[PDB]
This record gives sequence, structure tokens and C-alpha cells, in this order.
Amino acid sequence: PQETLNGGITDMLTELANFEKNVSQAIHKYNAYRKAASVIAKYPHKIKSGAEAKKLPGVGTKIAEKIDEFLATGKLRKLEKIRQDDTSSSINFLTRVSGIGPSAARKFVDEGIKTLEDLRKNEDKLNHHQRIGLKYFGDFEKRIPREEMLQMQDIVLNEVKKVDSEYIATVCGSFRRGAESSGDMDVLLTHPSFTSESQPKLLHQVVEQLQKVHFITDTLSKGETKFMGVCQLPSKNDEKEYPHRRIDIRLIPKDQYYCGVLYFTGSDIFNKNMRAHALEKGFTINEYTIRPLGVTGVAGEPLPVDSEKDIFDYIQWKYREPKDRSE
DNA sequence: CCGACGGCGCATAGC
DNA sequence: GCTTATGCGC
DNA sequence: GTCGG
Ligand code: NA
Ligand code: NA
Ligand code: NA
Repeated sequence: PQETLNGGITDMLTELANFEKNVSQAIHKYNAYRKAASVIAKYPHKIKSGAEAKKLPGVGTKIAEKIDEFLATGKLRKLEKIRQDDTSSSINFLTRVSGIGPSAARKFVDEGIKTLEDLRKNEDKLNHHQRIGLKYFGDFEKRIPREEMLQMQDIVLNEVKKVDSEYIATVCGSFRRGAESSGDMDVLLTHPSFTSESQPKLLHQVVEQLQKVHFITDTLSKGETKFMGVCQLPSKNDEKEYPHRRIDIRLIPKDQYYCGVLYFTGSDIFNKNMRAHALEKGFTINEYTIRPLGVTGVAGEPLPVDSEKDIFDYIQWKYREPKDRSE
């Protein structure tokens, strides 16, 4: 169900969502508007009343009232006020810079720092992440066509095998589910030498190689298990340069690896289904492990996992191929 | 009625 | 100098 | 803002 069906409603709710996150600083209000918005974008009919949307899980009284207002007037008074408040607009715009959240956005705007230009004048007042966010402002809001993702995977997988045959690297996220575009690149890495009860150089080695073939161009944050940064596919000496992309690389213990892959491959709703079914099948699944659930609810010791299917086997589920994991 | 709503790696005041 | 809390992104 | 114990 595309835009023509309920696009005016879900944009209204999304815009309210962003307002509560970035301005009011009310992340649960933001997540409720997101919840309401996503369930309506599923709904396969044009909504003719707020009461009809109220049937849906996540749409409640106040949103149905807003839905009645928008259906009747074509606008939402509350949102029209927000759009005309210059502080609300500047603060919302600034959070679009990676590294600038509601707190920094409001601080900036309170001292008359409102535009990309203003930030440029005051790079002294930015931390490193935020300067990278400013530098790539437009690039970071572009999507990544799957054919580019496949290229990026080739580069990462081959450079990783180059450092050690024994690494395991998986690109996860919507990409692994067959998605046609990606917002970023999320890479799950492990090595059989690194377990839950056992190096400080295992992630760094891979980040180094990737810098040396000039794939990674910037670092937003790097520790011993999580790397966050920027990359770029190589351009033809003769052709327009590809846009810089966001890449994360996560190093995970080998015995928690396939739970990590299962988790970061998702989707979020599928995760909720698989955990729900597993709970009432006597197991609890989190990011790291699957554990048996006792008759009183006491989780036992983690179960050996040697593949994703191992997790489906434990909970008596037919392997759901990543492309079929939309719910 | 009223608390939960995800939680953690990394970068960056107070002692 | 060392520890903790908080912002941020995911 | 919505939900459910
Ligand atoms: Na409802
Ligand atoms: Na931001
Ligand atoms: Na943002």
C-alpha cells in the first residue's frame, strides 16, 4: 500500500514523531507515533475515519482525533503551529547531523547556531563525530542501491579473508533480507579465537586493512568490539565519485555470533515473533543467546549455536530464509 | 491507575 | 588521574 | 501516546 492510500496521515504522524524526539525530548512519544505510523502504512485501504484507524494496535484516542482533524481539514493545527515556531524548526533540522542529538541541537540553537553555515563557522564547537556528520550531511541522507551494497560486501569480505581465513563476516540488516536499498552497511564479524570467556587487536586489524585499500575513509568511533565510520566504493578515475556511506563493524564472540546475525538481520517485527514463539515453546532468545526456560521461568545456561538454523531447530521452527523474515 | 516502553559500546563532570 | 553519568546512534 | 497488568 503506497503513499496515495494513507500518506498524508503517516507523514503527519512521522512529523509528530520527529517533533517529540528532537524537540520535546520524549522518546516514548516518538516511538508511539512511529508505531502508529508504521501500522497505518501497512493497512490496505484509505482510512475514512479516526475510529476506523483506532482498531489498529498502536493507534489510540488522541491519534484518531488527529486523524479526524486531518481528514476534515487536510491540515493538523498542532503541526501547523510547530512548523511556524522557528526554534522547533532549527532544532529539528540540526539533529539531522549525525552526532547532533536533541541536547546538542537545543544548545546550539539557543546560542544562535541554526544552519549548516552556522555549524561550518563554528567547527571549533563540534566534536569529531559531529564534524564528520556535517562533512557528509547530504551523503548520509542518501540511500544505497543494492547493487552498490553487493559491491561493498565484495570489498569487505575479500579484505577480511585477506587478513585471516578464519574470520567470519556477514553483512546484515535489511540488505541480508533481499532489500532493494540500504540506509547503511552493518557488518557482523567474529573469529574462532574470540569467545565469551576469551584479542584486543582482532577488530583493529580488519579496520586497518579496510583503511589501507582506501575503503574506510573516516572513523566516528572505534573500540575493541564496535567500529562506526564512513566508507566509499572506488570511483573510475573517469566518472562521478560514489557517495560516502555509513558502515558499522561489530566484533562478536564466536559462540554468540549466530544469535547476533539472527538479531541484526531482523526485521524488528520478525524478531518479536520469533522471541514470542520461542518463549511459549520454553526458551528465551536475546541478542547473544538462546537459553532454556524453567517451569518457574528461570533461564538456564546458553545452548550451543553453530548456525542460525540451530536456533530455529531448538524452538521447533522451520528455518525462515532471511528474505522471508519480514514478520 | 500507573509504570513500561531496549539496552549497550563509545566519546566526552566531578573527585 | 580515575570513575561515573550522560549523549548519541544503533 | 498507547498499552496492559
Ligand atoms: Na487501538
Ligand atoms: Na543527529
Ligand atoms: Na537524527
